[PDB]
Amino acid sequence: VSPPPPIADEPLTVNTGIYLIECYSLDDKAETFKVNAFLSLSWKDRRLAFDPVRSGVRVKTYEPEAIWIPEIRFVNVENARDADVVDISVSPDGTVQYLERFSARVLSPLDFRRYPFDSQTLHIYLIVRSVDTRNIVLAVDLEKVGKNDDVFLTGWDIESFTAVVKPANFALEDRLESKLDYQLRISRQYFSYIPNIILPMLFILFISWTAFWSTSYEANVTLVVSTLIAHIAFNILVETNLPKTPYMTYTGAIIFMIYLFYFVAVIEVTVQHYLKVESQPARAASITRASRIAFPVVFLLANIILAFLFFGF
Amino acid sequence: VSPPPPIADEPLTVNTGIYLIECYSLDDKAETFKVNAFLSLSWKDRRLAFDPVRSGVRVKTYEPEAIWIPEIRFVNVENARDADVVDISVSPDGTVQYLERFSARVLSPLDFRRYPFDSQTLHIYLIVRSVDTRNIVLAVDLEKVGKNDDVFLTGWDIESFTAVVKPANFALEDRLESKLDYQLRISRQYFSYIPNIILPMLFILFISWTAFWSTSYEANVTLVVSTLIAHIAFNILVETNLPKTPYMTYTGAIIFMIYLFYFVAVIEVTVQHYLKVESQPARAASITRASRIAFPVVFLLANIILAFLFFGF
Amino acid sequence: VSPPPPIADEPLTVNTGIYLIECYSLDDKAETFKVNAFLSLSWKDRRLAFDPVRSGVRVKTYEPEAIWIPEIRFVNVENARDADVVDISVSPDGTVQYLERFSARVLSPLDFRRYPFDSQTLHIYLIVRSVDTRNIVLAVDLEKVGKNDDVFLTGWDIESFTAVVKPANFALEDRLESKLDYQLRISRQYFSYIPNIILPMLFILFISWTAFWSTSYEANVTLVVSTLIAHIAFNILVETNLPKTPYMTYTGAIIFMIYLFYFVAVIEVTVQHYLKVESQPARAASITRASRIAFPVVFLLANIILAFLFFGF
Amino acid sequence: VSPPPPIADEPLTVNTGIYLIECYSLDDKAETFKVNAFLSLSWKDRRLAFDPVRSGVRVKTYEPEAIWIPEIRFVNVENARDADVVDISVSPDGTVQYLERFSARVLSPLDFRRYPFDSQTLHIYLIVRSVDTRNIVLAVDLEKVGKNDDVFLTGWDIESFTAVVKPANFALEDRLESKLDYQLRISRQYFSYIPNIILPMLFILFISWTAFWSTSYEANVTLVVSTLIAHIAFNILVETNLPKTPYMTYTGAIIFMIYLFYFVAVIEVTVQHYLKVESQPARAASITRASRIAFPVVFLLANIILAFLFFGF
Amino acid sequence: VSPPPPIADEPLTVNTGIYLIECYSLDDKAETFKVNAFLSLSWKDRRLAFDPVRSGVRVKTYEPEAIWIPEIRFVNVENARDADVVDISVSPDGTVQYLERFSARVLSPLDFRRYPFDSQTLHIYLIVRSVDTRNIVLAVDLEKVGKNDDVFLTGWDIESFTAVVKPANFALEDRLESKLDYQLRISRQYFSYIPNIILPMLFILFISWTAFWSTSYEANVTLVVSTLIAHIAFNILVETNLPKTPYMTYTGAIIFMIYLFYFVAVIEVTVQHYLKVESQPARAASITRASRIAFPVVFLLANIILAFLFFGF
Repeated sequence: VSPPPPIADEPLTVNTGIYLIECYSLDDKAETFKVNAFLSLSWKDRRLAFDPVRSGVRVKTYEPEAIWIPEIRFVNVENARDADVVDISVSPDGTVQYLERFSARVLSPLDFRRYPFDSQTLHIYLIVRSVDTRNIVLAVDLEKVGKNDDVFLTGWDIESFTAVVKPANFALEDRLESKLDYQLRISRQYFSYIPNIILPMLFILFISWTAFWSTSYEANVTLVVSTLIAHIAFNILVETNLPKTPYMTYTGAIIFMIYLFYFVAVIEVTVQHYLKVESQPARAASITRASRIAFPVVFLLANIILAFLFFGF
Repeated sequence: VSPPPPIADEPLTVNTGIYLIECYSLDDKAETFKVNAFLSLSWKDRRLAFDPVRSGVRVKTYEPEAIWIPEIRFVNVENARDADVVDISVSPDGTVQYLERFSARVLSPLDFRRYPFDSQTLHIYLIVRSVDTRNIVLAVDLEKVGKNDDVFLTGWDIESFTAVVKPANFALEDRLESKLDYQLRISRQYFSYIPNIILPMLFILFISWTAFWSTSYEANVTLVVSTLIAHIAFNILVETNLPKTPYMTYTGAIIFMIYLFYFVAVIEVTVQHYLKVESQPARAASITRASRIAFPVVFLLANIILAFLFFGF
Repeated sequence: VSPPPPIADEPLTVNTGIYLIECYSLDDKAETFKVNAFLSLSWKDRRLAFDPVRSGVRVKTYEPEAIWIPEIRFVNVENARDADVVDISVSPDGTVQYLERFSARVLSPLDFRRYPFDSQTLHIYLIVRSVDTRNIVLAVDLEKVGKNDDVFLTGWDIESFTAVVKPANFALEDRLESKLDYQLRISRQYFSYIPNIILPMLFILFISWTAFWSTSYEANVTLVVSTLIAHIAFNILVETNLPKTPYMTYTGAIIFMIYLFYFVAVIEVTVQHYLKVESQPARAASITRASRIAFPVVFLLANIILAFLFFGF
Repeated sequence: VSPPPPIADEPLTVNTGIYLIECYSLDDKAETFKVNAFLSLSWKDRRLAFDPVRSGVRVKTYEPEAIWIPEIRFVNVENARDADVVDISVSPDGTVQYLERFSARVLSPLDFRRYPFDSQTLHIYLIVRSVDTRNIVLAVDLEKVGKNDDVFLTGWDIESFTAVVKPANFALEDRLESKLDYQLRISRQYFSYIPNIILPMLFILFISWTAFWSTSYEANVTLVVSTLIAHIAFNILVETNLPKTPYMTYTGAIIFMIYLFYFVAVIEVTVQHYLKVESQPARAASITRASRIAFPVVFLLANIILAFLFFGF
Repeated sequence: VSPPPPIADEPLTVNTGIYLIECYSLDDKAETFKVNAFLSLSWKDRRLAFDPVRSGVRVKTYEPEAIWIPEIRFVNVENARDADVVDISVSPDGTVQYLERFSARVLSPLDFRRYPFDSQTLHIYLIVRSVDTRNIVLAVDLEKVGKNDDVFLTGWDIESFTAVVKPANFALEDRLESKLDYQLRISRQYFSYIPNIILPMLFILFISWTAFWSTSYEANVTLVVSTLIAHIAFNILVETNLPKTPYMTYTGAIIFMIYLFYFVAVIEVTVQHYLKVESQPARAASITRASRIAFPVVFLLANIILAFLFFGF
């Protein structure tokens, strides 16, 4: 139970990789998801006398966990990973293929700035426990990293898992911490939201806009205010799906725009009624005719501007 | 505590089966349910010297857990199953009937594509721990698999449990993993939903449709918009029972159809009022008479089309 | 730590009883409640040499838990009961009075078919661990079963605890399992629900019924539809108290009846307006006068029929 | 590890007291709160040879937990208290001052019968573990009981903690159980509820009452029914703060009174409209003038009666 | 495992400091947040013979946890901190640099008196375990206290962590307890709340205020009451973001002011209608013209007064 002696006086290259098995239950509210995968490391200790016999009659040698194993810890996870050791084998004067089955509650933030069509990346970092004087450096093994076993999570389509970048950070000016980064690139399927969150609100707004084709003040007032109440009720209904973040959101500005449009519609209706009362029917009709075309065009232009602001640039 | 020597050089056939005892609390939101059942395996080790005495005076021999027992693990469950060993007996040069009482929080997905009348299947897979060189293959024992002990869960009617299929999958190109599949086929009782989720919404829509039999613009506007608000409030009320999935749902399209019908009704009322104002009473009456028959017929045809789309084909 | 030898070759009669101490927190949604009580068994082993000295100078002998104690397990509970041994004493060639203080989360179903005035029964079953060949049969000791220590739970009034029935069931055609049943008969106090769930809804319906004493179509429409919206809002407000079950409920049919009455009222108002427009004032007045008396009488008759259906028969 | 011999043949007086340190998070819904305090017992064993040396050179003697310590258990708490032993010292032929730091989730019921201005008392009972034949009786030590260390909990003002009563109860006719009662007397601060739960509802009711100063039937109907809907919505809004109990509540009857007032207002408006239609303007005006004064006076009288009923008597 | 002998007869100065690493998930409702940081103490024991060899060939000496380590406990946290020892080294006749990686659920109250623009301070206290007679006094080490490693939490901007004050409190008149205070000064970003909680309510109120520019009593009543209902619905919608405290809140008085304004608007509309009915059109017009200017000016003045009350003074 000791690190191999530094005869070469060089850090041991503990190559590692993760083969995803089954991931599910991505909770947006808690920013948590489950991960089940393989952990395959290939740390080599030839000078530790870990059976470097060089005997062909005893190839594929098997050893228990009595020898020291480089401990790997996940910074993201808040609980200890349930480890299940599978294979502990070393070749004659070769490397050790030590595999494990693990499940953990890995933590990762989310970016709800493009909520209907967002493209978050899922992060997993791991660290090594540097003990004694033998430096331990983590490398990337491209052979045993991937997810090609038909894994799926509802609402998303996986596209990449082999980012395998190594952003060696710093902490209290420490010597070295590799902190291998495993990026799980995912995208959201948006077809279930168009007829659920967007179209019902647009229909309510369009129902509101019909007040310009009438001349009854009571009917216009009832239409507009009851439509506003219906919009508030729908916003209450779809509160769970909508995200609540302390920053601006693309889906969080359309609602404010809708409120502004309701206020402007109320002001326009009141102005029309006042002008009609003050005996200016020609001016009232001109204002109504102008508004009929001004409202939807302004709405479309503002939506285009907001899309170009949040997306694109 | 060693696997039996492979004198025959063949994998040991560990026959197994599950006798359901009590299952309850199927939570649709978390896709979890409780299972209490028997686990009866019949693994045979004649060459392991596990009392193959062939003595009639000592039949029905009893042994403790000192001998090795093939460990069986459930991939679905997220926690260790509470095991209660009952019988450990071997016949002279026979097999071992090792029974257990277990309770676990087995996980399984659900398909909310036909929510009022869905027919989900409940999955349970188990795996064996291949140790040393003696291959372990899992088989199906039809004698001790079933649920015929008057087990019930509220809202469902069980119909089948003996699917006992063996879909041997692959993981990292491993040698063999039987992964026996235990399918619990269930169906939902829908009579408690017709007078709770469907009829109250249809009644609200029918109340909305009565606006075509009136000529008061203010009354029509109040009727339609307040009916829309009532529909939104009812949707809020029945949110818990309705499922929220990232895919299309049969019960998730009727609501969108209802919103579309409300929008079309508002447009029709506005058109009628505008035509009446513009001194076209004959055209207004013709439009109203046409709409009176066009609305329910179109609704019925669209419902039939949606039913033929989601169900049937 | 061995069962007493079957010198008489008869099963040992382990008499037992439960003296309730403090029960509280009956959660209807989770169908769970806390129970704190005494467990007093009187299993006798005279031939086990468990101090059958027959010495008057050493009466009321005290022994530790070194001797075997018949393990008692509760099938209902999902967790191990926190056991606190109090007295372990045997009389000379007598029985052992082994008492314990236990608290457990015992599970039991509920019948929400008469929710305002329901009379559920609370079930507790226990089983014995049959070991070796000495058969163990559970009996009922009427001396130490009861709750006469001023125990109360909010909202209910206890009436019986000494049902002490023994419904010996079967499981995989086993030899014997006594499975003593302890029925806790309780009833619900309904005076806090009449002015909270029933009267506010009846008042809303009565407010709706006043539309028949008016001739303004706009006023009638506003009254009826806004009353329907208020009823929906109240149903949302009292959702937590109301039960959600996959079967028919007495309180679950009155709501459907109320929706039907709202729909019929809307139809009647529309018919009256149409007849008045079509120049049939006498027929409109006759219809209104008939409806004024027909509505409450039909409502009362339907309520009586529903009461006779759910209750009584 | 044995109780002191009863040379005097008298029960040992284990004086005890609790010095509150920090209490917080009183959850009304779960009836739970956190308590951190000191536990100082002064049980004396002179005849147990627990260092009764009577040597002045070794005063303030220190001993470890090797000697037996009378176990103290809290019936209210559902979990074991995290104990932190601080001082274990005995004077020469004196007593033992054994102090501890403990934190527990102590349970206690609440009385929501005067919710805005309630004065609940917070209960803590403790019991002793009577072992062997040496009787253990719990007493009260007024020296080390109190809370004078500037402890506060939000929304309440503590007024008393030294009730230190000893209601020795009975359980299965046991010999003796002191069951010391520690009453924490608290009161609620009500100034944050007057402008949050009471005044907004009174304002809504007053808005409703303005219908008597108008003659438009449609306006009166809209006013009253929309005000009722607003009241229901506010009740939904303040549901969390309001308590839900299976008994009558002072704040639970004002709401029913408000519903009754809404119903009576609707009836009065309908009666006025019917009388005006039936050509009785003088009677309609007289009824309106009478109601204008009858409504607020009756409301005030009923509120006074309800206050005198729930409070006072 | 003994404290160093007090040869100097002076308390040992155990200097300590916390270097923040990663803090996140500040839950306002539960007043909890996660903290991951370094714990670096520099307690010195030269007279304890903890390798005071004064040998230059063995500088940077390494020792295991066999020697006693001063236990540090956090009063705020409700759970034991997960400790990970990193470095245990002593210089020849020097001090011990004992570092640890810890994560804990530290508790701290919040002041929701300026909720949109609040400036809470986050508190962390630690205590030492005084054992034997060697007094232990906690000091502050400014070298290893800070957060300069690019740590961020959503919605807040950290500004200070090195308060490192030492408010030595008292408990039962104890000798000494340093109770070092670590203040984490944070501020809230308010730009995400202006277009989400404030502007939508101001727009609703402004929509309400348009009733003064009309003469239709029915239209005015519908406008005002439906606007009030919409305001209640919005308050329900934004309930989660708003804080619920038993004391007055800046955001908790604006709502009451809005309710008062709605009530006054209803009263004004009723007064105008009554005066118009009683044939006083000049007085009605004068009242309307006065109110048009009186309402917004009074609202602005009251808002300024409330701001000067809660903020500033």
